[PDB]
Amino acid sequence: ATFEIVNRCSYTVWAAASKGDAALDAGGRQLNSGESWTINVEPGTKGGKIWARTDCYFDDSGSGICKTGDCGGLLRCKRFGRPPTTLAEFSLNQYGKDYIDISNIKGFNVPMDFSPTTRGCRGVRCAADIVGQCPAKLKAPGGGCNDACTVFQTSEYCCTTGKCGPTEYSRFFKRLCPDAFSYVLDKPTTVTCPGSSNYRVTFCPTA
Repeated sequence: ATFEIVNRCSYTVWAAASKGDAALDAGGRQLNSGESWTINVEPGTKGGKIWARTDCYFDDSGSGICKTGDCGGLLRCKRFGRPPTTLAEFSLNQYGKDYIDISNIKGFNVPMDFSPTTRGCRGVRCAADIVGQCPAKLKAPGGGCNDACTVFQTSEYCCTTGKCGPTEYSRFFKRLCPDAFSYVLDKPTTVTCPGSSNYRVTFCPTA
């Protein structure tokens, strides 16, 4: 399946794509403002994610650091990135269908639209100014808006027992972006697409 990843932000981002234990495609690449990078993701990929990383420095071997979404200091991501990261999440060819969503469970760094480029389903979007409006206690000094689990490490925010409810913090992400997951047990905003759909992930889709 093809994912065209487009940076419409006015700043550079380093896109990242992983399924947690392996890179998807090359795993990461710089995208200056306006650039598009098309990756191929294997059919059957389960629990894949794409995100943006901000304010990165890499040396000539592809090692260094990002202020948000850093994946073990690598340009080419093999593992998930460090919060806060707005996440495009997808599982492809799961009994005939693809499933997509955007999640703020790991916080928010860059606004995102995640849409099919092929027929048969709708896109999802979390493009509100969550960083500018972020509650004081969730602000990441490194840049971005952390989720409450990352900041406070409780069973309630991390949904460790499987029994959590919404919280004042989750309701903040959910108010700004109703169409993304705000906590682990949020009412699902997952979209069912035809198996083998193709997609586009657009950073800063409205600015």
